[PDB]
Amino acid sequence: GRVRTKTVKRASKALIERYYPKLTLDFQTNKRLCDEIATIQSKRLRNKIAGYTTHLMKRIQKGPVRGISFKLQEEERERKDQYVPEVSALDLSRLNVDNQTSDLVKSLGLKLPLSVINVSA
Amino acid sequence: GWVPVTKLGRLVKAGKITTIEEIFLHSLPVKEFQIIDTLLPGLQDEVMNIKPVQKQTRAGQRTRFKAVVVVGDSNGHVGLGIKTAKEVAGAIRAGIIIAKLSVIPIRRGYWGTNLGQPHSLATKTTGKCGSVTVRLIPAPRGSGIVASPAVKKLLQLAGVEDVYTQSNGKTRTLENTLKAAFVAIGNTYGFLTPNLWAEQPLPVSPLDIYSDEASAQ
Amino acid sequence: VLVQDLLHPTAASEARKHKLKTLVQGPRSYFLDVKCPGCLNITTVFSHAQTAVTCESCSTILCTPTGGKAKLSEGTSFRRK
Amino acid sequence: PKKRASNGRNKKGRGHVKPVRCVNCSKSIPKDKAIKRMAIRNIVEAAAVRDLSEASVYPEYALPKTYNKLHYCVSCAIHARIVRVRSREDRKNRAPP
Amino acid sequence: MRAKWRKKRTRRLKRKRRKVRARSK
Amino acid sequence: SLPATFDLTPEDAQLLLAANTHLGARNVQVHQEPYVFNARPDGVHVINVGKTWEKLVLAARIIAAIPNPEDVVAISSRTFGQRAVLKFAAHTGATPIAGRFTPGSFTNYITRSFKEPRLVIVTDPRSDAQAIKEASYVNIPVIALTDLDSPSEFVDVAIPCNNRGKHSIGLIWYLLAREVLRLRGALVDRTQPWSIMPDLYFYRDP
Amino acid sequence: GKGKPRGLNSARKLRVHRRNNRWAENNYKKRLLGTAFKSSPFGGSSHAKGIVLEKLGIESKQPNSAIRKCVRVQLIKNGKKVTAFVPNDGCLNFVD
Amino acid sequence: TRSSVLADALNAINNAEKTGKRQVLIRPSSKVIIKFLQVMQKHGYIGEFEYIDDHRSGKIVVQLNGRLNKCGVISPRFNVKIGDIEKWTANLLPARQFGYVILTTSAGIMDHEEARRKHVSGKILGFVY
Amino acid sequence: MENDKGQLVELYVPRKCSATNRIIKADDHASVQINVAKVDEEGRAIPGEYVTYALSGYVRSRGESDDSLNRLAQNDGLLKNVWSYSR
RNA sequence: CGAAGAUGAUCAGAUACCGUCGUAGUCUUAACCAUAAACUAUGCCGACUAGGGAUCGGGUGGUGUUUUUUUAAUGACCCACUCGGCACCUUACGAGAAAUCAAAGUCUUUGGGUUCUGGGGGGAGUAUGGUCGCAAGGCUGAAACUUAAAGGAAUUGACGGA
Ligand SMILES: [Mg+2]
Ligand SMILES: [Mg+2]
Ligand SMILES: [Mg+2]
Ligand SMILES: [Mg+2]
Ligand SMILES: [Mg+2]
Ligand SMILES: [Mg+2]
Ligand SMILES: [Mg+2]
Ligand SMILES: [Mg+2]
Ligand SMILES: [Mg+2]
Ligand SMILES: [Mg+2]
Ligand SMILES: [Mg+2]
Ligand SMILES: [Mg+2]
Ligand SMILES: [Mg+2]
Ligand SMILES: [Mg+2]
Ligand SMILES: [Zn+2]
Repeated sequence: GRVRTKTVKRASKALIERYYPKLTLDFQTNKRLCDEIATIQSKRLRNKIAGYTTHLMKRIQKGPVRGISFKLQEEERERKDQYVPEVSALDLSRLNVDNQTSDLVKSLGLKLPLSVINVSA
Repeated sequence: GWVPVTKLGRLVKAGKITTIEEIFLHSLPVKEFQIIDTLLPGLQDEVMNIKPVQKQTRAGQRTRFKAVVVVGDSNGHVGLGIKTAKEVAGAIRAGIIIAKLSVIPIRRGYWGTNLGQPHSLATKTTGKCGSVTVRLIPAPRGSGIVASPAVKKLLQLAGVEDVYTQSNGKTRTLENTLKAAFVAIGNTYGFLTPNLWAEQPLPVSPLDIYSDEASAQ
Repeated sequence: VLVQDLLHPTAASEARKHKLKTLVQGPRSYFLDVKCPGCLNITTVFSHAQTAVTCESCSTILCTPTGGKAKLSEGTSFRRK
Repeated sequence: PKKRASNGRNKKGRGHVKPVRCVNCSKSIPKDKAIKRMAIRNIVEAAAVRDLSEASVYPEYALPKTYNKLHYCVSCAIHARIVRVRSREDRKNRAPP
Repeated sequence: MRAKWRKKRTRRLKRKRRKVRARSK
Repeated sequence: SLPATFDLTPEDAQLLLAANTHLGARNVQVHQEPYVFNARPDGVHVINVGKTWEKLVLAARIIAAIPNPEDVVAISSRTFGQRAVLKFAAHTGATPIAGRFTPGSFTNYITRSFKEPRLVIVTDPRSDAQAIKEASYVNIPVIALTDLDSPSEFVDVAIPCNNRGKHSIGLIWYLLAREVLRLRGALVDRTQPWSIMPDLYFYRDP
Repeated sequence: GKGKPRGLNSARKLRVHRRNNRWAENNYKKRLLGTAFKSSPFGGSSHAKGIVLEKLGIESKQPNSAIRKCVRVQLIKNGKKVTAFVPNDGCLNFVD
Repeated sequence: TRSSVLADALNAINNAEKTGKRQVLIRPSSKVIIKFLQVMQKHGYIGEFEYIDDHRSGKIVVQLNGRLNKCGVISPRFNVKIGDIEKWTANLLPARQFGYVILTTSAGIMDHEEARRKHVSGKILGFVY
Repeated sequence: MENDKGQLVELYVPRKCSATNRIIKADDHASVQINVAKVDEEGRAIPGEYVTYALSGYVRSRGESDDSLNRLAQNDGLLKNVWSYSR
C-alpha cells in the first residue's frame, strides 16, 4: 500500500505552484533542490515529497493536472484556445428556414435568404 | 482597523459610508461586525439566556452552551444573536458578533398625536417563531413597555418607550419568544403606511458611487 | 403574469375558454339555413338540435341528434344563420 | 405518524377492493396492497437446454414458458427480499428499479 | 392489556354485575 | 431610448437563424410564453428572435453600467458555454467561473474563490442553479440565458435562446460581448462587424 | 367558517353551546353540582374542628423514606373521619 | 352556497394584493361592492375599477396599485352605536392615524371618520388599511 | 413621518419595489437594484447615468421579476416590442 | 375453509404459534342487530390563491394517421382546447410543534354560511336511571376517589432473533 498522505501531496502541490521553472523530471535533482527551497524536517519525508513532485511533473508533461495551477499553464491554455475555424461557420453554405420561422422573418421585416421547406410531422 | 475583505467594509473603514441608514436603505449585507462597530459605536450588549444543550454519545453526554444576546442602542437599532459553543465566554462573544451582524432598524411612531419625538411604534406588528406569537400594539405616553422582562429588555434596547404586548404559545421558550419579538420589530418598516405612499427617486448605491474606494487592487 | 389586461383579452384566449368562463358569457352554438336537395325551401336548424328535424320535401331527417352538435343528413346543404 | 401518503396500498376512490391470499403463507391481503410480481420462467432451466435439445424429436422445438403472477403479503415479501426496506427519502421512488 | 381485551374483560364483568342483580330482582 | 442602430440587422438575423437560437423547447413555462412565436409542427416552439435581440441589448446596457468590469461575473457549468465565458472574460473585464462554482463563493468570505460581483450572467438556470440561489443571498441581479423550459426564479434578465445548442450558446455570448464592447470605445462603430469571429466562442471536440 | 355560528340571530345557539361546554371545566362542575357541600369533609368550610382518634405513622411515597406522623380525626360538625398531617419537628407529642 | 358577495370580492382583492397582482376580476358585483370600492378608491387604496355589464349581475375589474394591506368584511353586519365605533377602530385598525372602518348607515355607506363628522351610525360592513 | 414642529423623524424612507410598491426592507437580501445605462448619440453608455429599477425578493422568488422588468423597461422606453398588456 | 373441540409435535410449562381432522359459522330465504383503524384517523356548502404532466367520462376543431388506391365515411388512434372526476409530481407564495399540506393556505393584518365534537391523565365508556334489541349488546351517561404528568412530532445516541 503506497498511497501518499496529504502532508506529502499538499507539499508537492505547493512546490509545483511556485517552483515550476526549477525542478524537473529527475528524482535526484528534485530531492536535492527540496533541501534548498523547502525545510522538510526528515530525509524520508523529503524523499516522498520529491518523488511525488516528480510523479506530478511527469503528468504535467502529458496534459495538465487539475488542481495544479501555475503561470506557465495559462499561456499554454490561451495559445491553444485562441483557435478559430477557418471555414468561418454561421455563414451561408448556399439559409434553410422553416414555415413559422419564415413567418417570424417576415414579421420582423428583415432581408433573409430563404428556403421554405415544410416540416415532416 | 482590519484592512478587510468585503467591498462594503472597504467603503466603511475608508469613510465613504458614515451612517448605518445607508446600508439599511440599500439592503447591503453586513458580513463583518467591524462595520457595525464603527457605524454604531454606542451599541450595548446584554446576555438574555445561557442554557445547556446536550448531545447523546456512545458514552457520555456532550454539553454545549447556547447564548442568546441582544445588542442595541436606544435610538432605533437592535440585533439578536444565538450562538452555541463549548464554553460560555466564547458563546457570549460570538453571540455578540452575530447579534451585531443582525442589526435592523425599527420604525418608531406615535400612539397618536404628532407632538414631537416618537415614543411608540407606528403600527400593530406581529412576529412568529415556533409556536410563539408576539404582537406589539402602540401605547400612549407613559404607558411604558408592558411586556415580559426579556421582551422588555429587547424593546428598551430598541428605544421603544411605549408599547403593549400580547403573546401566544409557549413563551417560556425564550429563544422563540425573542425571535418572534425580533421579527415583530422587523416588520415595522415592513408595513406600508399612507405617509410612505409618495414614490421616491430611488438613490444610487454607494457600491456604485464609490466603486473604486471599494475593490482593492 | 402579474400584470395583464382583463378588460380586452385576445380573441384566441376567449375562443379557448368555456362558454360560461368568458368575460361575458354567451353561446357557441348557431343556426343553419339548411336546404334539402329535393325542393328549394330552406329550414333553419339549430346546431345542437336534439330532434330529428324534418323538412317538407325531405320528410325523413335533416339532422340527427348526437351528444353535441347534430349530424346533418349527408346531402343537405348548410349556410350559417 | 403517517409513514406513507398512499398509506401502504393503492386505494383512491374505493373504500374496499377485494382480498387476495399470499402465495407463501396464505394471508388475506387486499389486492391493491398485496405485492405483485411476475415469474416468467423457461420450462426447464438454464443448464438443461442442451440436454433437452439433444434429447429432442422436433429439433429447435419451442422451449415453452411458465407465466405465474405471484401475490405476496408485506411480511413475506420483506422476508424473501422482494421489496427491501428503504431510506426515508428513497422510499418515495416508485420506478421498477 | 391490549384495549380490546380490556374491553372484553369489562364485558365479562358487566354480565356478572347484571346477573348478580337479577338474582336479587 | 435606442435611436436607430440598435435594431435588428439582417447580418445578425442570419447569425441567429443559422445557429438556431430560434428553436425553443417542446414544453414552455408560463413565464417564457411571451418569447414564443407561433410553435412549429413536430413539437418545437419558435422563439421570437427580435425579442431575443432586444433583451440582449438591454442586458448589454445593464453590463455596461457597472463601473468596474471585473465584478461582472460570467458563469457556465455546462461544457458548451465554458469556452464562451472565458472568451467573454477576455474581451470584457468579467471575472469568469467555468466548471465548478464552489458553493460559498458569494457568501463565505474566507473561501479562496470568494467574489463579490455586482451582476451575474449564467448560461443555464438548471445547471447553474447554485450560483443563482447564492446570488439570491447577497443582492446580485442575474442575467440568464434561458430556453422556454428553463426556470425563471431569481432570474432578472432572461435572454431567450436555444440552450440545447452549442452554436446558440456561443453566439449568444458572442453578441453579448460584442454589444458590451459597442457600448464603450473598444468597438467604436455600431455597423462594421467585429473581426473577432463568432466561431471562437464555440466549444470544440475532440 | 370556524365551526361556531356567526349570524346576528344565533345568540341562542351560541349561549346554549357555551352553557353545555362550560360543564367540562373542573371548577364550574364542582361549583354547580354543589360538590363541596355533599362531598368534601370540610363541608364548604375552610377549617373544621375534630377529635383525635389515633396517631398514625404514614410511610411516605417513593423516592422519599420517612414516617409522616399524622392523626386520624372524627369531625365534630360532620362525623366524617379524616387523616391530618401534624406539621413540624415533634408536634405529634403535642397532640394527645 | 354564496351568502356574502362582498366577502368574495374582498377576499379576491386580498388574495391578489398579497401575490402582487395589479388587477382583480370580481364576481358577482353588487352595488354594495361598488360603494365599498368607491370609498377605497377615494381614500387611495385602489385605482380605477370597471363594471363589465353582462345581463346577470355584473363583473368588476379593479386596478390594485400597491397600497392596500388588508380589506376585510366584518360578517355579520353588527349594529354599531355611535359610541362604540372606537371599539371597532381599536380592534380592526392597525394604528389610530390611518385605516378606515366602513359602516353602512342610512346616511350612506361611508367610513368611520365621515360618520363621526356627520354624527351618524349604523351597521358595520368592513375595513381597509 | 413628521412631527408637529416640522422635523421629519425617520431613521430613512425605504425603497419601494418598482414592480409591486412593497417596501424593500433591510433584511430582504433577495431584492436587487438594476441600473440600465443611458445611451447617447452614436451608441455609447454614459458612465454615471442610469435608469434604475428595484425589484423585491418576493417577485424575484416568485419568478415574475423578468416580466416585471420587461413591463417597466418598455414603459420607460428601454424596450420596444417585448411586453404586451393583453396577455 | 374453519371460533369451539379432538389430535400430533414443540416447550421447563404450551391449555399457543406448526400438523391432521372438525361442530357453529362461511352460502341463501324470511326477519333481527347497528357496530369497525365504518380511515383520507381530514364534516358539508361557497369563493380566491402556483406550475406541470398523465389518465377517466362528455363535448368542440384539425380539409391530421388507420381503409396512401383518382379530389382516401365511421369507429380506433394523434394533436389542441374545454367541462367534470380519481389521483399524481414539483415549489413553498403561504400554513404548521413538526411530520407534512394546493389544502392542513387566503388566521393576532384574527368575522363567507352552517352542523357536530373536545377542555390534563385515570377511575371510565364504569356505576346508576332511561330507552332500543330475542339475546349478545347498542344509544344516552356521571361521581367519589386518585394523579404530575400522560401525550404529539422530531433529534442524537444505544439497542434489534432488521
Ligand atoms: Mg412507527
Ligand atoms: Mg373500509
Ligand atoms: Mg345575519
Ligand atoms: Mg369429543
Ligand atoms: Mg364509533
Ligand atoms: Mg387510513
Ligand atoms: Mg372517525
Ligand atoms: Mg355532513
Ligand atoms: Mg374529433
Ligand atoms: Mg399569516
Ligand atoms: Mg382544561
Ligand atoms: Mg379530560
Ligand atoms: Mg345502563
Ligand atoms: Mg413519538
Ligand atoms: Zn326537406
